[PDB]
This record gives sequence, structure tokens and C-alpha cells, in this order.
Amino acid sequence: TVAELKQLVARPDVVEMHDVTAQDPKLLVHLKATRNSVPVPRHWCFKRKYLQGKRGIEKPPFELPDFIKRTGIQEMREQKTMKSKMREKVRPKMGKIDIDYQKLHDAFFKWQLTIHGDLYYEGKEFETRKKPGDLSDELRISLGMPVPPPWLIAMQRYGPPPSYPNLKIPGLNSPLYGDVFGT
Amino acid sequence: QSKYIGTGHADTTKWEWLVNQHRDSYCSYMGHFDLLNYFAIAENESKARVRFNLMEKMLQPCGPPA
Amino acid sequence: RGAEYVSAREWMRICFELLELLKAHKKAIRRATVNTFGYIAKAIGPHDVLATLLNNLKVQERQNRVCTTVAIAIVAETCSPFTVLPALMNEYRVPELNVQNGVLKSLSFLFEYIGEMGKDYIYAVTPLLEDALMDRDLVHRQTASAVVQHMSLGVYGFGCEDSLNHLLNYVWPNVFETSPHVIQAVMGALEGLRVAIGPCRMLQYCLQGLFHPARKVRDVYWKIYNSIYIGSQDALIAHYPRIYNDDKNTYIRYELDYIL
Amino acid sequence: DTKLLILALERLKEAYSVKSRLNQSQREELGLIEQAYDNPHEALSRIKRHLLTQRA
Amino acid sequence: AEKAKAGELKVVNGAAASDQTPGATPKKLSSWDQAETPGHTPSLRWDETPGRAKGSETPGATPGSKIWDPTPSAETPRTDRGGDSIGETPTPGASKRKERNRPLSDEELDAMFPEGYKVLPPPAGYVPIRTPARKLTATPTPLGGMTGFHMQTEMKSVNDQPSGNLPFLKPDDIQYFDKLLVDVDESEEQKERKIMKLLLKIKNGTPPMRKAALRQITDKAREFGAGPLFNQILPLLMSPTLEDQERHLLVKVIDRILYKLDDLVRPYVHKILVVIEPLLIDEDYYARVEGREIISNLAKAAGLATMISTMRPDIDNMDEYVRNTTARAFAVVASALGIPSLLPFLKAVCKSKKSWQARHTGIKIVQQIAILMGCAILPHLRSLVEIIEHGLVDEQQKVRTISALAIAALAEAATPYGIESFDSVLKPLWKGIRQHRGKGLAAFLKAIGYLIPLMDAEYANYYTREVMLILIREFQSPDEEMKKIVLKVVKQCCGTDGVEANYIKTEILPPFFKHFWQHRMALDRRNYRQLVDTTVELANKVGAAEIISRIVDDLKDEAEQYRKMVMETIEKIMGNLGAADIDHKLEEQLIDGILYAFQEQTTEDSVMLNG
Amino acid sequence: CRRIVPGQFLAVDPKGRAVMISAIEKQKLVYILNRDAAARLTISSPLEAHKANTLVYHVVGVDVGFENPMFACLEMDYEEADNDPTGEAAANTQQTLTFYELDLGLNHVVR
Amino acid sequence: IKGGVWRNTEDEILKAAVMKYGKNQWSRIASLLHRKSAKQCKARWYEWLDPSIKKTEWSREEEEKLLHLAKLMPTQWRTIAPIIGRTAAQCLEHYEFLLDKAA
Amino acid sequence: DLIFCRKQAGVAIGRLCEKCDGKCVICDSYVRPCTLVRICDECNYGSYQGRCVICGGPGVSDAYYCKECTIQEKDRDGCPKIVNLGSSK
RNA sequence: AUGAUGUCAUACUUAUCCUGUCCCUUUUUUUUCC
Ligand SMILES: [Zn+2]
Ligand SMILES: [Zn+2]
Ligand SMILES: [Zn+2]
Repeated sequence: TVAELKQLVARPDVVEMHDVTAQDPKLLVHLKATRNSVPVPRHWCFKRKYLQGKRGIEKPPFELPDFIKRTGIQEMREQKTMKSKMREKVRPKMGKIDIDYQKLHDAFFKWQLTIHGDLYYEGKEFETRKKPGDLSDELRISLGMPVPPPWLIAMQRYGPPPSYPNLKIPGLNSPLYGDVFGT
Repeated sequence: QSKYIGTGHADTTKWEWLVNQHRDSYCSYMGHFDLLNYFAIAENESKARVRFNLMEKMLQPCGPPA
Repeated sequence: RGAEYVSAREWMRICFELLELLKAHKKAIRRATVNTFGYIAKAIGPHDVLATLLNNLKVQERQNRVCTTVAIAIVAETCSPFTVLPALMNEYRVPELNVQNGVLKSLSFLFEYIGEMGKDYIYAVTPLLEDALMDRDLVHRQTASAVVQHMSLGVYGFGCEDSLNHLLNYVWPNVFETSPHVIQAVMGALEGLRVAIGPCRMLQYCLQGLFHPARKVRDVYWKIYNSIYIGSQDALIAHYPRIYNDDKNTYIRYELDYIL
Repeated sequence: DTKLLILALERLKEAYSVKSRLNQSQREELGLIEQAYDNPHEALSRIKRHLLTQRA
Repeated sequence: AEKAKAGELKVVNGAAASDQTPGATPKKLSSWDQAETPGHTPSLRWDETPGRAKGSETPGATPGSKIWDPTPSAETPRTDRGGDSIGETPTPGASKRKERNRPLSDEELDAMFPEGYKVLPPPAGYVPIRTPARKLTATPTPLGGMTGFHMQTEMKSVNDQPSGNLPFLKPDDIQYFDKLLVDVDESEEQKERKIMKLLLKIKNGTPPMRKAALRQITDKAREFGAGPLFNQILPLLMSPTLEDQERHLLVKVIDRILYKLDDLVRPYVHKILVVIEPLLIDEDYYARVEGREIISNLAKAAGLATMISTMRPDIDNMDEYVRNTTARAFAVVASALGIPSLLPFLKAVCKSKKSWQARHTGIKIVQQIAILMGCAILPHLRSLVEIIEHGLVDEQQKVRTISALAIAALAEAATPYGIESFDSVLKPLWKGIRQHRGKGLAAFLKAIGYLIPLMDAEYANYYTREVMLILIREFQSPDEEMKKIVLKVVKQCCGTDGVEANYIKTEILPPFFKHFWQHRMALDRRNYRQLVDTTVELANKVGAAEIISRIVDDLKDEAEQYRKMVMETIEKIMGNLGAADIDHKLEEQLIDGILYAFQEQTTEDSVMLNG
Repeated sequence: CRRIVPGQFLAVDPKGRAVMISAIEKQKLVYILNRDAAARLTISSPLEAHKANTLVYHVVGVDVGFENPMFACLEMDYEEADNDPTGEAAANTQQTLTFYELDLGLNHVVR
Repeated sequence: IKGGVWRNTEDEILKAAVMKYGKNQWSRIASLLHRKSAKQCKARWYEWLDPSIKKTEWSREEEEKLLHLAKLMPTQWRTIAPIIGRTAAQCLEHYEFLLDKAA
Repeated sequence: DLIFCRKQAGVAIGRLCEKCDGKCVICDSYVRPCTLVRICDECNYGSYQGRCVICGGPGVSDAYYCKECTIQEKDRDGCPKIVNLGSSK
């Protein structure tokens, strides 16, 4: 029974819907809760083959690490008629980049993620790491408060939110630095 | 893979997997002089008698199957 | 050998003529071609000629593009890649996809040839692999994974494992697919990651998948667990967790609990 | 039948016998006639099919 | 166990009841040499050999009497071959008493044509015309007749293969693919045969059609089953007009479908091999490696007992062709399932007392196993020898010849090891070396030849010195088989470290260059190569300047191939021994020879240049 | 240190002809030794004693003067124990002493 | 070798190309497509893709007119086709359809 | 159709022809030749003396393994002389 | 809101391919004469 099977585990929450159909649940219960091991990715039982292009069409093409940006190659790379291309062979010009071998002997020495407890899955990008108590900069600007966000003054009167019951927000039951006024 | 002992597959049982890791642990014990000596220290026996009891426990461990 | 007797202008013309020799139907032709291209890369120096490689239209498949990629590798060796990388990494920006996966290959062969020297550049390539390994289309995951492989063999033992773990995160979801090239790619990937990271972390990702109810997950995680199992079977001993003993069987190994 | 088809094909080949690089359409003609040598019965059946049908 | 002898009389009685087949009986008894080991496996194998029904009856009664005695101390298939040989004796006999045109019977008539056709009389009268037709083929041909045409003005139906595309049909292939031509469509099995014409897409069409078709039929294997496929294939692969490519492609589809189907093919195994065994003997090499591959996949795919019980009746078949190619078949299947599994079968065969042809076959099987397995024979070499040894003394000749030949192949794959395993074989062989005329002699020389490198330089001293005489005398035979054998022999005997130079220099070299160096040899291929090798080794012993010095003058000979031969010979020689031994004048003749020969080149080749 | 990989137990012939190496399970290999033309030691190609599911307690060289060498392998089979749910094969199973015979002429190792 | 079956991609690209460049430049349009020549592009336009071509069932009048004319000028399809306002291949197919369904 | 023979690895040195000369066998690569190839005389014998490990031509050189297959320890398995799934000749 | 069935179609992958290769198919009623 999926009911009583939940009494045999320190963290029975690990047991799930299809878990009761396992060939050896009396073990998998004890494995899945192993100390430092990580969960199985969730993209199965979703038939979508692990990705679609919905959220992936709004992403930037790429952005360089700051160590590579300060170098100055970015502006050097940027157009040509065909006969100019056969002229570019007959004419040819040398040294368009003309990089500083001192600079590219400098950056990656002189100048120059996630822990193990995380794993990526399909749709996850920003959300988990905007929460009750955590907001973005600009919307601070529209709000215009100098370094609580002021409707956590009314989270005093009307009470802690039904939606996020576990809530703590600064100064009330949560005894705050920078942006993040609640956890 | 098959002819390489310890090879697993989707139908692998608990009992077989754990008796595998047992036997492999025992081959490690036979292997490393020190850890063996640690065992001899803790429970007082000869190096010999230790290795002998292990070689007895090679086929059995966990006991009968299911 | 000599290479001084001829002025540079002649050389760069030789380059722009060499570029289309890569249509050869023969492999040895391309061989000598790429090696020469490296030699003249030494005769001149990197930036111009690697730019002339990045000019490539990518127009046909293999038969070949990826030979130009190999030229990017060997060129990156002939003078220090310690110079060259920013140009390439910038050239992943371009919206044209096949050349994006092209420069991914360039990183792959690149680390394959540089070996130890990747103890630094790992960091530089790490976020880009993040962008690539996060999938636009399968070839990204594949090629990027190959990069993770050769990087993973190359850097071994030098203490950079952390970022390789981070990249292993993004590697890990790709485990599931039926496409032969991406699955064998991922296999090579997780093998190199096995040796570099050490088995313990691997196994800590491979535990729960063994007994999972579904057949798929068991097929795969058991394939992986076998790959982890054959090599380094000696070192696995410590990392098998504690598993409680049932009625008919004693699943606790008490030897490890003997305390002086 | 093979006799006839052979003769006609040779005749067609005779116009191009000097064979400079010619052009595209001519290239199609040489390649197609050349095809007719390898698999004659195919060509004969296709021909009789035209003769029985196509009016345009 | 003497009641396994009298018990062999008992088993002979029972199995004989359930007549006269020696093989199955010795296969049964063949489990005795393991005694107390024998087990339920004997029920499995024999299950296929006799009826699987009686199989449980006989094996069960055998274990009872066996266990008790210890304490107290396909048939239709073979029935067809017997009738086949008996009709051969009837017809052959009649002529003494006195082909495909022999008159036929209505059951035989119903045998050829496939399903769904009717026999017609139109009249009884037109039938009487058909009966007088014979008499009137002479009579009415001698009578008035002619044809004419009138000028008058003049519908034309016909069928290619239309649907959408249907790549073209050769004018003959219609017979096979006619069912596709009719356009009746969309109304069970008839639709599976009808859709199975995707074969046609594999045979003829564009390369993409062949690819996609090939996959589509691969994934439908489990669906359609082996029966319909082979039923619709084997005629094509049997076609008299078959191409090279088309053949190879049908071979491919047979492979790819046989990677899947395993238990299914059991009824069709023979029905496959009959077409496939001709692939093993072929001029094309790639055809041969393919054939060996697909028979490997078939035998391993099917069961051992399936193969064995299948292939027996081809052993005694009248034609030797099927016997031979069948021997190579057993070679392939034995490479598949291993020597020890198949041993008792063979060891039973070579002792068969019925007729010699069988033993000839089985021995040939020993050989082709020797060639195929080669170096890997090593473990069972002893048992194999113990089998073959009994044929050397047999009254029939062939069996002796092919036997000793098989010893040769063994020893050649036995390169030096296992000398004592050949041990008991020797003493007869040497004796035979004295008394034989003709091909068998040469064969013995082949065997002994490959043996000598495996002996001890002391025993082989004597024995060798004995062989040298006959070896000398026999240079002169016109037989080219002879010359091949004695050639390679001279290599091994005289390339022995325990042989003295001067003796060769005197006795051998003059006849050697006399008879062996001639324009009969060089034009042939194998004789060319082997000659090159042997001469190279003689140089390796007696030294350089001798051989070269005698063959230089032939650089200037007219024909090419001969010049090519001596040229590559000089090449290898000066490659190994080094040019230091060469004197001055002979060196002038060298350089001039090499330039001169090089100045006339009919073909482009490396031999002259590398030379 | 492995389960199936040799190097564990080590034995050698009194005449030094062939050295036998063995693991704990499944793999027992033999290297044959002969001095070269200069009487300097040359090692042969390996051989294979492989026997499935067989534990090797100890391996000791055996003395046969100028013979086909012998080897004493202590063995036991657990395949009886794995297929016996009762646990009878845990008892009533005696370790098999087997002498392998190397054979130079046949150049393999037969039980 | 160039010849083959027409593809929706090639056919739509042919639509766009004809729209942009104009009717009289064929070599320019054949340049964009692969495995097709200029003649084939032109005849493919005027035979089928051309919007002025009428693709639909034949009315009774068109059948009367087609049959009458075909009995008037036997086997001449390129003369008749403009008179009835249909493509030569089309009115051919329809004629063999009228004799086919007529018996 | 084409797969390893995987017979026990002997002391015989590997032999590659013109074509295969530079390739590390398993990784298919030309990079970092380091260690040496060993195959059994069961795979290498006779007409196979100095034969290519692959195509069946005369060996002009000896195969060297990469460093990649070195650390992954694949060079220690059965003799990597490819056999076609017919015979080897 | 991506299941199944279709011989539509296009991209793409594998430093795969394109030059290697003929060598044991030699099978027959034994039959080379100072
Ligand atoms: Zn081998
Ligand atoms: Zn090769
Ligand atoms: Zn490698």
C-alpha cells in the first residue's frame, strides 16, 4: 500500500505516484533518501522530448566573460562584394586584428556556477534562486524607496500571506541587507 | 560486458548487487595489506585466519538468496 | 623547413588558395593540407590566418568543414592559444548555427591537442559550454559534450574539478535520448568525467536511477553504472552507502565498523 | 529492337563527337544517351510508352 | 559398459526400428567416452535428429537402463535420398540391361506449378489432335501450309508496373513480379505477399529506394515472418539471370533479417543453405567472406541440433559438389559453435561403416576446419588427429589422399607445436612415401613437408635425409600439382637449419634451376609466387652470389613476366642477405641487367622500380 | 586490486620454465619463460586457464622434473551456493583441489 | 540526372521568384533552385503553376467543345488547348477520361 | 559486420599498413602516440605477419595508442585486431 | 498544447566513406612409358 509504505521512511516525501509500482520499493525508499545523492531528472513522464523552443526564443545569443570583454577583441570583429573578394585575394591586406600579444599574455593569467547540490532540468531558469521578500532593482526604482519595501508595512496589519505561509519578512518575525527583505 | 563479472542490467536484483559489492569488498581486503592488518588488530586473529574467514564468507554473504 | 626564403604576401596567397583544397575526396590530401596550414601559421602568426579560417561558409556538412576546425586547433597550438581564444569565443555569438557548432568542435579538438595546458582555459570555456550544452539543437549538446570529454581527460589531476562538476550538472539531463551519436557522445563524456571528477561523485548521481520503477531509467542508469563499474572497480568500495539488512539477508558490512 | 536503339543512339552521339565542354542541355543529352546504353530494355519500354500515350 | 556394447546392439535394434542409418547411432553412442558425464543434452540434440516425438521415448528408456545397469555392476528427408539413389540404380541399371526429358505424371505435374491453376481439356477431339500431333509433327509438317497477309486498315492493352512509380521490371523478372502488375487493390496473407514486393524496390531502382526499402523490410521482419520472405526471395536469389550486384544485395537483406529472426528460421535452414553454399566456392573473394559470414549468422542463429540434423542427408548425396560445399559449410558452423560441441558428430562420421563417400566428406570437413579455424585449432588437435588417423590405412584411395592432405592443413595451422600429437601418424606416412605412384604420393609429400619444421633436428636429420632422395627424383614430373607440392617442400626441407649447404649446392640447385625455371611456371600465378619464395629461401641458406649469379642472365630474356619474376627475386634476395657478398663482374651484369630490363616496360608496376 | 584481475596469487615451476599468475576468481594465466640465444631471459605469450565462477584459495608450484608442468590450484564453486535458496549448498560443498597441466607441445593449459 | 519530381518547396520558391524577377528571365530563376534548369522552370510555370491556368471540373459546354474540336483536328492538343481555355496536358487527361468513363 | 576479436593480448607487436599508419586504433585519432599495441599471434600469424590490423595489407609501421585511451585503460582489453564477422581470411 | 500511421520533403551526423584488394574454390571414375 502506498499509504503504509510512507511510515517506513525517514523522509517518506521521497515516495511518489509511480514509486509504489517499483519492483523493490522497500529499498528504493532507502536509497532515494541517501545523504548526498541527487534526484533523477524530471523530463520523463513528460512526453515532450526534454525541450521546446518557447522560452528558448527569448534568450540572448551569448555574452562574454568580463575578462574577455576588457581585452578589446569584441570591437575588432564586425560587407564585401564578390569581385572585392577576388580582389582581397589579389590585393591582400595583412594584420586586420593586430592584437597585442602582451594583452593576450596578460588577461588569462594576470586577471584570470553551481555546487554539487544542484542539477538542471528543462524549464528552470530564474525562478527558484522573484519571491516574497526578493525583488529586482528597477522595480525598486519605480517603487522609489531608498536603501522594508513599503507594503511589508501592511504585511504587518493584515497578516502573513496565505499563499506563502512559511514566510518571514524583515523586521516582523524575521529579525536584512541590500535588496532582499524577506526569506 | 557479460563475461566481465559484476556486470549489471535493468533486471538486477537487490540481493545480487549487494552480494557483488560484498565480494568486491572482500577482494579489496585480501588486496590491501594494511586494511587487512587493521582487521587483524581490531578482532584478534592471525592475518591468515582473517583471510580464511573471509574466503569462507565469499560465497555466503547475506546468506541464502530469495 | 626553410619558410624564410618566400615573402609573406606569397604565403597568404597560398592560404587563400589552400582554403578550397578541403573539397578533396581523399583523406591524406586534407592531412598534409592541415599540417601545412599549421606550418605557415607558424611562418606568419595566428590572428590573420585563424580569421581566414573563421571566414568559412560552412556550406557543406563534413566533406569538409571540420577540417577547417582542425586547422583552428593546430593553429591554436602552433602559437599559444593563450592568444587566440577570445576571437573564437566571440565568434560563437554569430546567429548562424552550423558555425556555432563548428566552433564547439574547434574547442573539442583544441583541448584534445593542448592537453595539460587547459588547466587555465577551462574557466574561459565553462560558461560558453553552459550556453551550448543548454540545448538549442541536439548537435550543440553532442559536440559540447565531446568538448567536456577531451577537457576532462586533459585537465586530470591538477585540481580544477569544481567547475567540471558545475558543467556536469548541465551535462546530466542529456542522458536520455535514442539518437546514436548523442548517446555515445554522452557516454564518452561521462567516462572522461568519471576519471576526472572521481567515481564517488558519479556514483552519487547514479544511485537512485538503478532501481527506479520505469524500464527506461533502469536501462540507462545501469548502462552508466556499468561504465563506472568496469574501470575503478577497486576504488568503489568506500562509496557504497549503508543499506539496512532484511530478514533472510544481512546487508550491513560490519568490517568497516570495527573500531580500535 | 536492340539493333535499332543502338544505331539511333550512335547517330545522336555523332553530333557531339568532337565534344568541347558543350553546355548544360547538351550535358543532359550525353548523360541520358549514356544511360540508354546501360539499361536498354528500360529505354525501349519508356519509348513505347510515349508512343502509346503522350500527345503533348 | 560391455552392456553398452551389447547395449549398442539394443540401441541399434530400437533406433533401427523407429532402417540402417549408421550416423545417428554413432552419434548416440558418441557420448560414451565421457562416461558418467553424459546428461540431458543427449535428449536435446537427438530430439532434432529423429522425430522429436519418439525422442522423449528413446532417451527416457535409455537413461533408465543406463542408471540401472550402472548400479548392479527428418526421417522423411532421409527417406527421400534413399529413393533418389534407388531410382538412380533403376535407370542406370536399365541401360545396362538394355534425363530432364523423362515423361511425367499428374502428381509430378501438380508438384511443379504453384497454387491456383486448372487443367483443361477443351475437347476430347483437340486432345486427340494433341495425341496425333506427335505423329502429325512429322506428318502435317510434310503437307500443304503457308501464311499470307492482306492490305487493310485497322485495343492494344499492355502492362508495365504502374502505381505511382514502381522502378522498372526487366522482361524476364515479370514471371516473379507479375502479381504486382495487376491493379486490383484493397480486398490477409495475400496482402503481405503483395506488399512484400518491396523486394523489387531493393533489386531494381534508385539507390535511395534501395536504402529506404531495405530499412523498411528490416523493421518488418518480426511482422512478416521468415516464411513469406524466403518464399518470395529464394526464387530471386535462385534466378538464372541474376546479376552480381543484385545477388550481393539479396545477400544483404538475408543478413539483416537474420540478425533479428532467431528461433523462426529453423524450418528454412537447409532451404537457405542450398542457395548459399554455392557462395563459398566462388571466384570472387568478397563473395566468399560474405558467405562465410551469413552461414555463421545462420548456424549461430539456429541451433546446433538444427544444423546437424538438418545437414546429414547431403553427406551421402550422389554429386560430390554438394558434399564439398557442404564440408565448407560444416567448417563455418564449427567456427560458430566451436570444435568440441561438434566433435562427436564428426568422430561418429569418420567411423561410419556404410560407404566411403561419407568418410571422404567428413575428412574434407576436418580439412576445411583446419583452413578456416587455422591457428585456433590448437587445443583439440589431438582429438582431431585421433579421428583422422584411421583413414590413412583405408582400402579406398581418396580417403587416404584427402586424409593425409588434411594432416597437412593441420600441421600448417599447427606451426610448430603439438608435434607429438601428429606422432602416431608418421610411421605409416613414411612407409607410404616408398610405394606410391601419382597424386597421393605428392599429397603425402605435402603433409610430411609441413611436418618436418615441427620435428627435432636429430630425428628430422635422418627422416629429412630420407625425404631428400625422393624429392630429387620427383622434380621432373609434368604434374603441376606435383611441382607446387615438391616446390614448397624444397622450401621447408632445405630451409631447415639442420641441413648442410654444400649438399644442396651440389645435389639440388642444378636440377632446381633446370626443371623449375621455365616459361610454363612464371605465366601462372601461384607457381610464380611460391617459386619466388622457395628461391628466396635457398638464397637464404647457400648464400647470395650463387642464386643471383645463375639468374642474372635471364634479366635479358624476351618475355616480361619472366623478367618480372627474376627481378623481384633479385629484389627480395638483395633485400635480405645484403649486397656485400656480390663480386665485381657479376655486379656489372647486375646493373646492366637492371637498366636493360627497366628500359622495356610493357605495363606500369612497382616490381621493376622497387627492384 | 580486483576480483577477477590476476596478480593476487603467484606460483612458479621449480625449473623456472613457466610462471603461473592468478587472481582470486575466474582468471588464471600462465607466462612461459625461456632464455634467449644469448641465455638472457625471454618471456612467451600468455595462456588462459579460465574457469567460470571459481574461487582460488591458493596456488603453489608443483615439482615435475623436465616434464609438462603441473600446478596445484585450490578452488571452490559458489555456483552451487547461489542457486540453492535453501542454504544447503552453503554447507555440503567441499573445496575442489585441481591440478592443471601445462603442456608445451600442445601449448595450452588443460584441466 | 537533373530531372525529377516537383517539390512543394521548389514550387513555392518558384512562385516567389517569378513574382520578383518577372516572366522573361528564366536563367535567373533557375539559378536559385537546385536540380532544375531554366527550360524546366519556364514550362513548369506555363504548364501548371501559372495562376491564369484553370484547375477545376469541366462544365458541360467545355466537354461538348473539347469533344467536337478533338474530332475536328485529331491529335492536335496545342491548337485546341487555347480554344477551350485549358492546359494541353489537362484537356488530354480529361479526354482520355471521357473515353475511359464512356466505356 | 566488423568487430574486435578480443582474444587474449600477447607480446606480438601491432602492425599497420600505409593507410591506417597514423591512427590510434580505438579512438580513431592521430593525437599523442604514447604506448604500443599488442595482439595475439592467433590474430597475427603467417600471412598476417606484418599485416595491417585493419585492411589486410602489409604493415609498414606499428600502431601507437593515444593518451586518451591510456587513462581510460582500454588498451588492456582483448587484442584489438578487428575481425570481419566472416573469417579474417 | 508534439499519439499513431504514411515511401512528401529538407537539413544534419560520423576527421565514416571512394582505393584498395586476387594467396590456399582447384572438387571426379588412383594412374605418365627402360
Ligand atoms: Zn585473437
Ligand atoms: Zn589499413
Ligand atoms: Zn585511442
